[PDB]
Amino acid sequence: APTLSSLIRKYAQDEVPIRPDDPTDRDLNFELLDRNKTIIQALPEIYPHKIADSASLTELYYL
Amino acid sequence: PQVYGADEINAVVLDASSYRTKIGYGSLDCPILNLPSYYGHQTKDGSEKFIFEENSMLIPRPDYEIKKIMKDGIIDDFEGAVKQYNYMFDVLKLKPSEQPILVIESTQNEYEKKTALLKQLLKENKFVATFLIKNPTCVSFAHGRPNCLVVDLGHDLVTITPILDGISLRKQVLGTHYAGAFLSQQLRQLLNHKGVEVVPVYKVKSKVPTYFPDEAKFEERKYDFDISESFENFHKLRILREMKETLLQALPDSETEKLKEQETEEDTRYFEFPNGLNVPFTKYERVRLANSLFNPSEPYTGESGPNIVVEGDKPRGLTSLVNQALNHLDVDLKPQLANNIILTGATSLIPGVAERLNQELTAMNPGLKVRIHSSANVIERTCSAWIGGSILSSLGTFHQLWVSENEYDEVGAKKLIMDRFR
Amino acid sequence: DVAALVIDNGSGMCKAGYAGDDAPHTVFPSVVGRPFVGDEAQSKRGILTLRYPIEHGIVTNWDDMEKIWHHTFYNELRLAPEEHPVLLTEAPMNPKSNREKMTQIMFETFNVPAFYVSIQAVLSLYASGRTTGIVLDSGDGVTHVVPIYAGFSLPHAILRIDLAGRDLTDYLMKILSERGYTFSTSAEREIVRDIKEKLCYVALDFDQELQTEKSYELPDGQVITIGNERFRAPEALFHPSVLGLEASGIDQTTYNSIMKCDVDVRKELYSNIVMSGGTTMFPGIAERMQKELTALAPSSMKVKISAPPERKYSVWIGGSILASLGTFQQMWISKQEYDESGPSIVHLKC
Amino acid sequence: VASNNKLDVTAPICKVRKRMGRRGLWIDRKMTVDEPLDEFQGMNVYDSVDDANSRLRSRFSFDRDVPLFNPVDPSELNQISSQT
Amino acid sequence: NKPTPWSYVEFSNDARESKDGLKLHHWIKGSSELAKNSPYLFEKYNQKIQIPSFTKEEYDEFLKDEASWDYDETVHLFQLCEKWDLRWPIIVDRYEYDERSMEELKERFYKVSERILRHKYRNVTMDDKTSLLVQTLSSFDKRRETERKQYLRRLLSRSPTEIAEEESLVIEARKFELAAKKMLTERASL
Amino acid sequence: WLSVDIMEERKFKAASCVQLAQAVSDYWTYGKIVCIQRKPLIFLTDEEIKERNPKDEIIPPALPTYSMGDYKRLNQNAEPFKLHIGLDDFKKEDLVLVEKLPLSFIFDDNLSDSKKKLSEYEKAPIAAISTLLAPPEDDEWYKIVIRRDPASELSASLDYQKGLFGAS
Amino acid sequence: AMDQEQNQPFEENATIDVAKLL
Ligand SMILES: Nc1ncnc2c1ncn2[C@@H]1O[C@H](COP(=O)(O)OP(=O)(O)OP(=O)(O)O)[C@@H](O)[C@H]1O
Ligand SMILES: Nc1ncnc2c1ncn2[C@@H]1O[C@H](COP(=O)(O)OP(=O)(O)OP(=O)(O)O)[C@@H](O)[C@H]1O
Ligand SMILES: [Mg+2]
Ligand SMILES: [Mg+2]
Repeated sequence: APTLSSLIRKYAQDEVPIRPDDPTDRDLNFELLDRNKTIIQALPEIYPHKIADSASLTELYYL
Repeated sequence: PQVYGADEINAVVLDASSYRTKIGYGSLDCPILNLPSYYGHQTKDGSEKFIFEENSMLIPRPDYEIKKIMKDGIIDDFEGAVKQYNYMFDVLKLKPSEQPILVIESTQNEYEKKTALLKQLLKENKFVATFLIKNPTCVSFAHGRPNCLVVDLGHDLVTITPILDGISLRKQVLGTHYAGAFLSQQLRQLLNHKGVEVVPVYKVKSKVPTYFPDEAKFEERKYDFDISESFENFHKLRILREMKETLLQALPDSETEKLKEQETEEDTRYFEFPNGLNVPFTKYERVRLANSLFNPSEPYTGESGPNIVVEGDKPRGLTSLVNQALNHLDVDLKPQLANNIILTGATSLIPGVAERLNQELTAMNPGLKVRIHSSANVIERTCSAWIGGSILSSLGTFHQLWVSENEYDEVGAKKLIMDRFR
Repeated sequence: DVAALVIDNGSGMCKAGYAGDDAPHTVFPSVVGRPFVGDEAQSKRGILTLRYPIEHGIVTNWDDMEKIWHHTFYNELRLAPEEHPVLLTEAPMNPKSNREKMTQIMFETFNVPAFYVSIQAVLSLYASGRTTGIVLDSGDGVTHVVPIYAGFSLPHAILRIDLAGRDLTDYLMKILSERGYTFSTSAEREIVRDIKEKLCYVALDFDQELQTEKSYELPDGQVITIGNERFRAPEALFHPSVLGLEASGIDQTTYNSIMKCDVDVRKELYSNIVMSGGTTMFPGIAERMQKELTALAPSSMKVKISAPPERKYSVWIGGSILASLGTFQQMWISKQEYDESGPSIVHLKC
Repeated sequence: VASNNKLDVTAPICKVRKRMGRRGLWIDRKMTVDEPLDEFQGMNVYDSVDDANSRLRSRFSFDRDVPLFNPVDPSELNQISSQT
Repeated sequence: NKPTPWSYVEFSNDARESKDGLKLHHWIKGSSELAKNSPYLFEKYNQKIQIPSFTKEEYDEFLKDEASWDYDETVHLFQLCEKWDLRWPIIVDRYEYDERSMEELKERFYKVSERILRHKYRNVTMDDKTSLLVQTLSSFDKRRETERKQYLRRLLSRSPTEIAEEESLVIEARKFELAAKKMLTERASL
Repeated sequence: WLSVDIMEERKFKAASCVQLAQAVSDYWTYGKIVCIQRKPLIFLTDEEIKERNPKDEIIPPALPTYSMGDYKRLNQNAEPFKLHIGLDDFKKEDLVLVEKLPLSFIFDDNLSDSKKKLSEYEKAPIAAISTLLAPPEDDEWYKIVIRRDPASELSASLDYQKGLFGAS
Repeated sequence: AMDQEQNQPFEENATIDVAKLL
C-alpha cells in the first residue's frame, strides 16, 4: 500500500513511451489464421502502412 | 549486366593529418600503416642517420632528437617529409610507375607546398597518376553523405568545413586553435600546479604500487648518455594520450551545481603513471577539463595556447563555433547542412561531448532539426579520411580526373592544374 | 562434406598435414635450387644454388613457389587437389597484390574447389583455447605482434619486428667466430643453429648472470666450449643493439602495441597474452618476458604469459582446428565465386 | 485512433532492403523495436565499471539502428515541463 | 570444371580530356581479345551539361542588357557555370572577380543572358517544345526571391516561445484532426 | 553505393569473424562433437602422380549496426544469426519477396533514358524551416507487414457436413 | 615430430551438443 506522497511523486516521473512501430496488443496476433487469409505487403519505410481518417480543420471549423 | 560495381585500380591512398599519417591500398578497408607525424634524427656520428619507424623512435639513443612535421595540417620540413614518404613507400613494398597515388590534405594549404609535393610525386618517385582531394570532402566520402557539415575535432586544429553536393566551400571554413593540444597544455599545467612530476617509461626499471600522493619508490635505469628534451616530451605525449583517454568526461554545464556534491561522493579515480604515483583526480577537475573544449574558461593563458579567432575578443568554443558556421550559410541550404552533421576526430571518444553538443545546438538553434551523425566503430572515427580516399580511388567514374605526368608537363604551370584538376 | 587440406608456409620450413590431426604429416625446408626441390635438392649444392622462394613473409619469386606447392601437393601428401579444398597461411600486413596473385595462381593452376587464406598468428591464437590476446608471433624471418579481438586483428595495432631466428643465428656465428671457432659452412651454420636450440636459455637478468659453462661435441669429432654465449644470445633478442639493428626489443614492442589498442580491451589483453613461434621457445623466455612486462605494466592489471609446449607447430595446429570446424565450411571461397568476381574476391571474404 | 476495435494491419515484422554489393546480394536489417539499452580507497580508472559503461554508452548513442525517442514537442523550447 | 581465367589488363581512355594515355590497371574477366574495348565503361557517364556560350561578337546583342556588368565579369560567370555543373553556392564561393556580387544578382544576370541569347537564336526559326518551355520558366524575377529569402530568414530568426507555440498549435490541430468523424456524428445526433 | 557497401561489409566481416571465434571457443569446451564427421582419405598411388548455404547463388545478409564494442555481448534473439543462406529456397515462401524487391542504390537505372536522382530536400518546394516540416530521410528501405486479405472479410456461403438427415 | 597432447574435455560428449548447449 503506497503512501499518498508516493503516488503524487510517481505521476511526475513521466511515462515510458510506446513507439508507433511496436506491437501494441492491437495487431493480427501473427499468422494464427489461415495462410490463404493473409497477404504480405512490402512498403517503403517512408510511406505509412496504416493511416487514420481525418477531415481538414478548415472544413471542421466551417461545419 | 548493369555496372553497379565500382572498378579498383590498386591505387595507394596517402594522408598527412596533423598527428598521424595513414597510408593504405585502394580497395581495402583499413590502412596498412599509420606512422605518427614525427621523424627522428641522430647526429652523434659524422654522418647523418634517420629513424622513421614508430617503434624504433621510442628507444633511447645517445644523440637523438625528434622534430615535428605536421604543424597545423600544412606540410612543413618538406625535406624530411619526402624522406618519410619514401621510407613509407619502401616499407609497403609499393611498385612505382604502375600505381596511381591519391594524396589527401587539409582545407588550407600553401600553393608552393602543393606545387612541390606534386613535382616530387611526378618527377622523382615516377608515379603515373596523382590527385589532391580536400580532406573534408574525403571524410564526407567516407561517411557516404555528400551534403554534410564536417566538424573535425583533431589534435591541433578544429576545422568546420561546410560541404555542398560533395565539394567543400573554401571561404566558409572556420578554423579554431582550441583542440586536443589545448587539452594537453591545460592538463600539463594542472599537473604542474599539483606538483606531480611525470617520468618517461624507459626510465622505470623496477617499481611498486603506491596510492599515496607523496613520492613513490621507482628504481631508475640511468644510461651513460644524455637524453634530449624533445625525446622526453614525445614519450610524455603517450602518457597524456592514455590519461586523456581514461580520465576525461563532459557534462552539460551543470558542474557548478554538483561542485559541492562531487567531493562528498568521493568518485575520484586514480591514473597510475609509469612512476607509480596514483594521483587522485576529483570529478570536478575532470569535468572542467573536458568542458574546456566548449568554453575556454581557463584564464592562465593556456601555456602558449592564446586567444584565437576564426581562421587563426573571446574564444568561442565548439558549440558557438558550430552555431556561427551554421549562421553564415545561406537559408536555401542551411537545413540540409543542419540535418547532416558529421563529427569526426579521435577526441570525440571523450564521453558526453557529442550529446551535450547536440543539446546546445538544438537549444540555441530552435526550430531547425539538428541531428548529429557519428560513428560507432573506432576505426571509422580514427581514419575516416583514409576511408574516403580509398573509396574515391575505387570509384569507376573518378578515373577521368587523374593528373598525368605528361599532362603536368604539357600544362607546365601548376596553377592551371590546381584550379581545375585539383 | 569432404576433408579440408591445410598447408602452412613458414619462412624456415613449410608445414602441411590433414584437418583434425594433431601433427603435420611432413615438414620440409621449402628451399628451391634451380640448376629439383626440397632438402634432397639442398643436398646437391654444386650444380644448383639454394634459394628461398619465401623471404621476410613476401614471395620473392612465384616461379619457384609454384614448384613449392607442386612438391608439397604431389610428392609429400599426394592427395587430389581437384577435389580437396586447400587452406593456406599468410603473414599479416601482406601487400594486396601478393594475395591477389596467390589466389589467382591457385584457382587457375591447381583448380582447388575452395581456397581460404587467414592470418597465421590468429590461427596460432586459435590454439590454446582463447579467443582474445596478444600473439607474439615470431617466425624464422619476421616477428609479429597482433592484438586480437574475437579473431579480428585490430588493423592499426600490428607492429612488425625485423628480429628473426636467422639474424640471431648469424649473431651466434659471429660470437663463435670471435671465440676462436669459425664455421663457414652452411651445414656448420645449421649445426650452430642446433647448438643454440639445445643449450641456450634465457637469462633472468643480463647483468646478474654476466658477473657470475657448457661444451658440446661437434659432429665431425671435436668438442667446442662456450661459456657466455649460452645467455648472451637470448638477451640479444631483448636488446638488438649487439645486432646493430635500430628495431626495439620484444618487451618494448609489446608494450607499445598493447597501449596502441583500445583501453577497454587492455585489461583482458594483458591477462590473455599468448606467445608462439619456433624462435621464441627458448628456455626461460616466459619468466623474463613476464617480469619486464610487469615492470612496464600498470599495477592494477594482471600479466599472465601462456607459453604453450606445442610452439613449433602451434600455427598449423590452430589452422587444422579451424578447418575441421563445421561453421568454417561456409567461409570457403567457392570456385564459382572466383569465376564470377575475379581474384579481388579474396579481400572481401577472407 | 479512438476506437479500440481490431485492425487489419500488424506492426512491421521486419525491415529489409535488397542491395547488390561487390560480394553479391545482401539484405540489410535493423531491429523493428528498440532494445532497452544499457543491458549491461579511490578506485583505479581501469577497474571503474561505471566509466567503461559511460564510454560504451556515449560511443553507441548517435548512429544506432533505431534512433532515440527524441520527440518533437514544444516542452523543451518553453523551458518548462511537458506536463505544465 | 575450371574457372574463366581473370587477367590484369592496362585499361584506358576513361574519356579524360587531354588525350593522354594514362593507363590504370584493372582486373578483367576472360581473355581481353576484346582489349581495345574502347567503350571502357564509365565513359557512358562522361555526360557534360550543355550551356550555349557567347563570344565578343555576340556581346553586341548583350550590350543593351551597383551592377556595373561588363564583358569580363560575364565571361567569368559563364566559365564558372560551365566548369561547376550549375551549383549556385559553389559558383558564388569560387567566384573571385569582386565580392559585391550576391547570389540572386548572379542568378538573374545568368538567366536574362541565357534567355536573350536563346531568343536571339530562335529568331530566324521559331523555337518550340523543350526549348520554348525553358524560355518560359526563365521569366523569373529577382525581387520575389529576395523577398523569399528574407521571409525564410525572418521565420528562422523567431523567438523560441513563438515557434514552440506554433508547434503546439500544429500538434493540437492534428490531435483534433484525428477524431473528426466521431465529433461530426455526435454533432449531427445532437 | 560503394559507401553503403563498405559500411555493411565491415559490419558483416566483424560479425562473421566473431562468430568464427565463438565457434572455436565452443569447440575447445564441448569437445570434438561440433567438428565435422570427416570422410575417408583417397590416397593415390605413385603412378597417378606419374601421369600428373555454402553453395548456389548465395545471398549473404548483413548485421545490424553496433560494430565491435557492443557485439561481444551477442545481442541475439535466441540463436546465432543467419550469415549465409545459399539454399536460396527460403522455404519457397520468401523467394518471390527476395527476387522482386528493387535493388537499392543502383548506379544505372537499366539504361532507361538518362534520369537524375536529386537531393530529397530539392524535391520539396518547402525549405523545411521547421522541425515538423522535415521531409523523409529516404534511406531506401522496405518494411514488411502481414495483412488480413480483404476477400477473407467478404461474406461467404456456409460450409458444413450433414448428419444422419437434414440434407435438402 | 610427435603429438604432444589432447584436451577434449567434453563437458557434454552426449552427441547432442545442445544437451548442455540448451
Ligand atoms: N580516445 C581518445 N580520446 C581523446 N583523444 C584521444 C583518444 N585517443 C587518442 N587521442 C589523442 O587525441 C588526438 C586526436 O588526433 P587525431 O588522430 O584525431 O588527429 P589527426 O589524424 O592528426 O587529424 P586532425 O588533427 O587533422 O583532425 C591525438 O593527440 C591523440 O593522441
Ligand atoms: N628447438 C629450437 N630451439 C631454438 N630455436 C628453434 C628451435 N626450433 C626452431 N627454432 C627457431 O625457429 C625457426 C623455425 O621457424 P619458425 O617455425 O619459427 O617459423 P616459420 O613459421 O617457419 O616462419 P615465418 O612465421 O617467419 O613465416 C628456426 O630457424 C630457429 O630460428
Ligand atoms: Mg591532424
Ligand atoms: Mg613462424
